[PDB]
Amino acid sequence: AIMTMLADHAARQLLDFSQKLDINLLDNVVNCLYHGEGAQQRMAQEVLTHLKEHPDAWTRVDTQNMNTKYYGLQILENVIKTRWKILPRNQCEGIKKYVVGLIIKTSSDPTCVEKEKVYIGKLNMILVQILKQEWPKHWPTFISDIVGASRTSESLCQNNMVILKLLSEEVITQVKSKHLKDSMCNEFSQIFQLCQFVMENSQNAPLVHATLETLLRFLNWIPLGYIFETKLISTLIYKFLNVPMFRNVSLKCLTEIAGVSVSQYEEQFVTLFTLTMMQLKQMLPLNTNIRLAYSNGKDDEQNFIQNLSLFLCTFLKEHDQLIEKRLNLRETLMEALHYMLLVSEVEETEIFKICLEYWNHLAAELYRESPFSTSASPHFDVPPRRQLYLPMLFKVRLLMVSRMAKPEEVLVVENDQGEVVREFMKDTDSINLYKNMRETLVYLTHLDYVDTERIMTEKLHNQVNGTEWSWKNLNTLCWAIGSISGAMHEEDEKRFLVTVIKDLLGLCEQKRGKDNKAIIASNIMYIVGQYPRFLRAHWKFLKTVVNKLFEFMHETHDGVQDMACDTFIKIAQKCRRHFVQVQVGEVMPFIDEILNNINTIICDLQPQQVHTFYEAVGYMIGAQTDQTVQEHLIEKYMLLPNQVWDSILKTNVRACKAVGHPFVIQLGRIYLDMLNVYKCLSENISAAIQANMVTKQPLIRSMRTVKRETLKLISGWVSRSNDPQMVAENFVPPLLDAVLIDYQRNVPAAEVLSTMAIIVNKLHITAEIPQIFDAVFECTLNMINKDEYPEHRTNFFLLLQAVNSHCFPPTQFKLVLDSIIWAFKHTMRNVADTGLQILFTLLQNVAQEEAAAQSFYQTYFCDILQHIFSVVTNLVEEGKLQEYVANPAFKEHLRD
Repeated sequence: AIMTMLADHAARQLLDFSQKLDINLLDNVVNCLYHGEGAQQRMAQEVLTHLKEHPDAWTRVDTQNMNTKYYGLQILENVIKTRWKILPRNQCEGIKKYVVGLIIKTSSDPTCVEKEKVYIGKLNMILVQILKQEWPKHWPTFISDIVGASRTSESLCQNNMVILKLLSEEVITQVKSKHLKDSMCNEFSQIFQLCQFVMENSQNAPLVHATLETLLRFLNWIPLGYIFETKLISTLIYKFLNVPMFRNVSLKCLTEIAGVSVSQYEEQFVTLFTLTMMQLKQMLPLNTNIRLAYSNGKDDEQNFIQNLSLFLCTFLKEHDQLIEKRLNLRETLMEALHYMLLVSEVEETEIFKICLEYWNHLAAELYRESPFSTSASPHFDVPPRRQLYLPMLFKVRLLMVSRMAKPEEVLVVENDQGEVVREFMKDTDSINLYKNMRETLVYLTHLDYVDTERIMTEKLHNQVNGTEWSWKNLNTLCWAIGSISGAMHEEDEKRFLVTVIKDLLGLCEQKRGKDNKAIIASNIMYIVGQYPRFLRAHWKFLKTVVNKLFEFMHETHDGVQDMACDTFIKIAQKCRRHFVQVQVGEVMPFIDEILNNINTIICDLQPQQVHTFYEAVGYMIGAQTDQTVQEHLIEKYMLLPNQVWDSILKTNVRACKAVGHPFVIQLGRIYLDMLNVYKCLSENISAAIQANMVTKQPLIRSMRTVKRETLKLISGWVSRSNDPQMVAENFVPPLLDAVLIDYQRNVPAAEVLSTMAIIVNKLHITAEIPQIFDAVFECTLNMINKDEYPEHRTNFFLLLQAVNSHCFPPTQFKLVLDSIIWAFKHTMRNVADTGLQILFTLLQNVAQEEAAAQSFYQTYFCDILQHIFSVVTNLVEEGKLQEYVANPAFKEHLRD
């Protein structure tokens, strides 16, 4: 292992001696690749060599040559970003000239193509990294320079097309970009002219591909005169559309042309459409099934189709009106529409959203034209716009129904082998797919609910029959109905919906096994959830449904019950008014029936699934008034868990936030005991520390948790209450002795402050200020104004904020203001902006009164200005400073 030392000592000396040798450099970079230890040691050596300085790199390139090319290019590229601002502009521009020269040299060589242009690519990247920082205020002529230098050779020009592409990659706002266009237009016209030359004169395919690429990218910015006033359109139509080599890069261009807003040019757009169709019908046959061809379609073959959709969407969205207008064009537009409908059948994530993007718009427009549905047979005046697309609308309804995605609501998914199970690989992409299809289908359903009804009914009969019955085949349909929620009118919606429900129940009756039952239950649940307006119309129907839910929460197959609880909440939320009352069909209230059958239902559910259930029931019972009756019902509701408390609290506060304000009937009977025992626990803790780090003990935390959960409960009820009159006079007074004195009696080591901050918004807090801002103020700043305690900082400032804003001894006030100013000096946002608001309302309070209008000016006003002065970066002028300070428009003046 002696040679290792020699090799190690060899490399270190050559770097600091300013004399570089090529062969020795070559040996090492190969050694690292072909050795184990060599890799690590030589890499460390490489960062060590890179740290020094560049000077050797360029002359290393000047004089193996490809690996060290990657190396030296790493050197240069890295040193550039670092010292581009440090170095003088002329020297770095010298390095730039060196880069340009190297580029021209190596691109002008034929062997570069045999070198496969990796070195060319990296070199280009260097040029990019330089150009990125240089361009704005160093090279105003760069454009014209490359344009000029591309007029001699092929390799040069095409490599400069690559450069222009990369420049388009390294070049926010509408207006500023429009100023960009107007400022750069003069320099753009040349860039268009070059490509204009190459497209008409060249023979080289690899050059032309890059040319149409870069012209595609730059098209958006190049002036309109060079586009529609020339033969560029016709040129792209006849010459570069037919040829396969360009078939998928040409289309894009045309798409980009369609996206231009018609101003002075109208006809040329019609010509564009007519000719694009004329050539597309030849390129692709009308009879051809797009889906199958796309399936067997190669990597290149797909881009043509995706671009077909992209083009058709992009053009129609802008000028479909212009095409409609003429009578001749009407047929061609029908044909093109047929094409798009065909392309809309490709089973792929991207293309679907691409053509859907059209479908949406289409439905939208002719819906905003005529909101009313066409016919109901159970006389002209047909909407003009509708008339045109008329025999092509029903196809979209037939299509949209059968193809929509899984809702965010349901949790049922089939695996490729055919297994049913819930899964949540959930990205908002598919969800937005869902919602967009939903909106579209509603737009289309508003055009004729009759056709929609028939379309769904037919497939439903085919499903009851069993013909072509697969879980997916029903899933799609049910999801489709669940998106029609509120499309048809009441009297029709009933008549249509009842059939769907009955046949659905029958379909659940026929199907056997858990594999079917899970799917059917899922579909039926979602399809029920979306129709509260129907269920509130018919009582016994709703009864049947909710009973089917309760019966479905007895299911063993995972995912189903968890969904059924969600559906239950979704029904409770909107049908809260139909549950309590005694209905015409049933003598006993449904809630009353539930409260005694709950024990058998909730045994199969998960605990988390039970909490939601309790919240739902609470939302049901919280709807009734009827004076004492609902209170009695609440008593019955909570009588089971609450009874064992007198002779856990988490579920209690769950029910508290769930039911709402009318929690007083249960809150009151257990209220005083809480204070009575809390008064003892507080003394337990305080005496525990007084005779001893006890806060670290488990028992003390366990005793303080009670103290917290007691306060948070009052926080909840008061936050959700609507009777300040009762709160302020009844529940508020029993806090002075039990809570306020507790903070004083308890040790600093052992949520009390942040809780009382809320009631200020609700209630009457002024008369308690001397009691509140006493024990928990001056003796607490010793814990929070010393620098510490991330919890307390999100509490006190809020209380001070509310108290200072809602209703406006000195020793207790100074320390307040000093705290306000202390707020925006932090690094935490929630402890900073608070003081901004508090101070903003502070100066806006004492300035509106009569008595203390000058006591805040002379004593504090000029003494506060000095503090805010350091955090920045009308009272003196109005006679309610210019020397003391020096010794929207106002914001821009200070920031500048």
